[PDB]
Amino acid sequence: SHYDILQAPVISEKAYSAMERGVYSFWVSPKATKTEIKDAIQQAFGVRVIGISTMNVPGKRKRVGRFIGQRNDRKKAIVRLAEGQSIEALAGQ
Amino acid sequence: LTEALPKTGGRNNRGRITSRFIGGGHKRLYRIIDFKRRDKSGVNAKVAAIEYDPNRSARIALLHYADGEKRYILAPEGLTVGATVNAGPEAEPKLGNALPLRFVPVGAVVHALELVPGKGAQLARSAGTSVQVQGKESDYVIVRLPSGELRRVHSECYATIGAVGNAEHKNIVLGKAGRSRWLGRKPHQRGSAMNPVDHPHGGGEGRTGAGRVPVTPWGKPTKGLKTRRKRKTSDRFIVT
RNA sequence: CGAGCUGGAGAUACGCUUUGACUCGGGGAUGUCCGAAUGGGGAAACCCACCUCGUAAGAGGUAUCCGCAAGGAUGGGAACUCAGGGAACUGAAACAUCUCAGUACCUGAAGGAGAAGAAAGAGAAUUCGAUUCCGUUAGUAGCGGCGAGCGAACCCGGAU
RNA sequence: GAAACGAUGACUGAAUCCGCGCGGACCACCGCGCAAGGCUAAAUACUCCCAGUGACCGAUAGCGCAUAGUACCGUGAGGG
RNA sequence: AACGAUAAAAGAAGUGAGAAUCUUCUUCGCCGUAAGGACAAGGGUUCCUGGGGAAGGGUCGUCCGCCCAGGGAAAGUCGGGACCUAAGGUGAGGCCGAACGGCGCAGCCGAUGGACAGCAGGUCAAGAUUCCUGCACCGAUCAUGUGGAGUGAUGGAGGGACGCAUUACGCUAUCCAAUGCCAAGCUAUGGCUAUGCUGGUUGGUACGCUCAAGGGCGAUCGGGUCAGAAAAUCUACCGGUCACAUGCCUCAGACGUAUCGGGAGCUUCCUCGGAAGCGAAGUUGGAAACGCGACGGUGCCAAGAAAAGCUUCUAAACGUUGAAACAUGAUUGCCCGUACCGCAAACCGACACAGGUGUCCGAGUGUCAAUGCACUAAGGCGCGCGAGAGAACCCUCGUUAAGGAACUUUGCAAUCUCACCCCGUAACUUCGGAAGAAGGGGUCCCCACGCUUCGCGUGGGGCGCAGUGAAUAGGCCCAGGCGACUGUUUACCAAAAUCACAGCACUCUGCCAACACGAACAGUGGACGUAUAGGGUGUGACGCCUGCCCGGUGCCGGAA
Ligand SMILES: [Mg+2]
Ligand SMILES: [Mg+2]
Ligand SMILES: [Mg+2]
Ligand SMILES: [Mg+2]
Ligand SMILES: [Mg+2]
Ligand SMILES: [Mg+2]
Repeated sequence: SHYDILQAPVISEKAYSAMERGVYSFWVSPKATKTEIKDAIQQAFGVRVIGISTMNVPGKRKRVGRFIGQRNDRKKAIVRLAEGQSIEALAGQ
Repeated sequence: LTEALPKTGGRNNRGRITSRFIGGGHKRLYRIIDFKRRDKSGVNAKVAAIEYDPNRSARIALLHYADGEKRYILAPEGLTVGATVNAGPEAEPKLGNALPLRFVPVGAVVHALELVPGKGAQLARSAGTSVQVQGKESDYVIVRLPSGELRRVHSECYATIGAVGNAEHKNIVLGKAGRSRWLGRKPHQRGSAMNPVDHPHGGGEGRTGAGRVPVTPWGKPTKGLKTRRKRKTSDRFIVT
């Protein structure tokens, strides 16, 4: 479909202060070739994309417990729609 | 410099080293050199040039056949550049001509000689060599090989008129060491300067000299090595 | 099955439960990627193709070996089974026979078990009568640098 | 070894009832059996897994582990 | 006992429960071919922000490379993959093998090599040829027009295709000088007053009958069957025609104009120090690559990958009404890596270890030169115990009366020497060399004069004890043993008279060679070599040489 794949929105501030310029970024799935993803998004928020950019990310933490940690691996993705700025409102957040 | 396959060093087989020493180099290449020279018999050609190539100690003639194709061919002692080469039984027994023995005048000094029709030349090819004819028998010719030997050869086999030369490894004194390195790894290692373990002529407090044998246990001075086989009948006078 | 449940976790929040949850039995459906792994490559879980069905998403096939064909095979199993190959330390107060042994190890094949099996047999009674296992015979017969040491079978009892 | 029979790599190479093998070289006589095709329960073995039991242990014992083949050591097999 | 290199540290101010040890400021000192900068590999989040304050940090710690939480990493063109091949790996079908398995053509995998489309800036706390801004390029797919026709393979050819040393010419990066230009102000200690002082003094793109060294070049017709398996309007060979000069083709780079950026600083607010906006000049002269021009020139022998992309050429083929190609638009752009450390407290060394690590950049002044030596920019850092004291003894240094190897196994050690000019230089010698032999002299500053200029020579003058005035910086000789020589070796007590070596000799080996690895009449190495070669053994430049004994053993031959 479309609504699938995306995993969640990238909160952070840069992302947010990146939104004020119509650049929305969220966490897609690790395996999710730059195209599928380009697609999905379009059809979930109704809008095209002039540019895309994505890269993978590891995790490995803990607080304590001789249970070290373990990565958790994500894939932040950053898009850019056509001058027709904004997406829903889940932007002005 | 032109149209040659690439050669690669290698001084041992599948597993480990086989033929001791030899490891240096330079990167030299391979030049496919016509020996059998039959598929081309019946076509004249001219000495386009004589290039000097390694892996041989023997000048190399870059002949060109009317066909249009070129083919490197050993250069006998004498050919200048631009002369003429012609193959096929129909050929004036002159320098560079390739004509089987049946058609080769007794007392004629030729090289590049085969041993079996085809599969290319085989005897007399290394820097300056001369195998002259002795005198046809029935189907085989008696010839004198550079080792001073006599072997019957069915005259059916081509040969090149003349003797190779490429000057002479006589004044070539390889200067000091390391020249051998321009070619093959530090030569021989005196087994007498090794250990009881490593080789027969090992140990001994001081300086030895007993038993005389090869790396293994055989003997090197005057011990025959050839065995009992076919060619044996086809041969006359090994010794000397 | 009947009040509880919401995994270990010991926490909060949200909740789910007689149109009987939960939990226990017993069948289904899902089951990404790797792995015999088998679409092709590959330094495991990654990278690249193709054909077909198709709304695109998505589905499926794409390895080698036997066989028309169904259908069978490749892999994995703690130990046990048979088979192919098969040590040395050690003993003999040394050592070459011999012993340690056909044990240890390697490899192949297989199953829940195998192997063996229905007599050109064993035995000395003109007897028994497939195979295998326990008892015994017996450490007897015998083998043995006749040294160290090795060591049966018949009969007879019993599992079957 | 006087040493049969079984077995097989190499050379060879038979019969068939007034036929064939063997009964520890060998022969006769006497005697037991019929080889060169096959499939076959059951009693036998072991124990990853399960239950029961124990003049078994009860935490330097008991499995290495009251759990961990983890931490830790090794390039690795591996050790732990 | 130690607290891990003797590159030092001081004060002030701040924070805080508590500070020598944290932060700020101002000074000092150390590195500067690095102790600066950019990667690789390797490590992973160590990066940034806010907290923390057990343990780790050889001491404190309010701090950290440590603990907790959150954030950060952005690519059609950079590397890699969807492309290529080397060693090597693997390998249908093949060759071998007690098993397992061993080899093996094509093919395939396989970089460290080949091939291939972008630059200039800005800027998060933390990313940047990845994001933004400006302008660009590549492929692909479609539409439009032009065109007016073929398009042209898993095949041929061309090409990609490649060494070492040395070297001409032009140029740039980059660096230097100036009473060049622009900007800011101030200067006082005695003077200067600006012809002083400090700082800046262009990068990309587009056009320009502009300048410009250097570098590249046959085309064409035809002939022949025997060459590229075949085919060829291709390639090779043969010959004809013009290929002196030249000529073209191309321009590293410079210059001019434009334009885009950058540009010392200026201004403003300020939550304390950032944020924001703006902006000048861009000269003449000099030096200059290990890069660019270029696959330049000459010389040399030990004679210097392959494969694809690429260029042309046909086979087959669909098509010659709508082709290939260009252009102008549009749409399109996949996967992986991109943070931080990275000659080091972040990698290998059990430790935040005086060690080990591949490549690139690496300023200035002075000194023949230089990636040396001294000082120093940029930048980085004072090495995670500290304070006193000033004994013995120990380590690392400075000077030392008179003497001068008397020391001692041995002048071991440590001095002397020590650079660059000039003069001068033995035996012996294979005439090369021994030689930097040995020995002696010079060397700074000013001025005039002349010179090829930096520089230098000549003369005169001057100062000190002294002038490669401080750092880098041969002690020399006679004679002998051994080995000829350069070289090589006992990682962690032996560097040598050891080994190797060029040269010599004996002998084996006829080529599926002798010989050697191997389960194997497989495969393979010798060798894609072939006896002036390959194997083995010994000797070891060069020179004069190298005798006597084959009873014994061995090796060859004979052989009743
Ligand atoms: Mg207790
Ligand atoms: Mg356990
Ligand atoms: Mg002190
Ligand atoms: Mg003497
Ligand atoms: Mg020496
Ligand atoms: Mg030396």
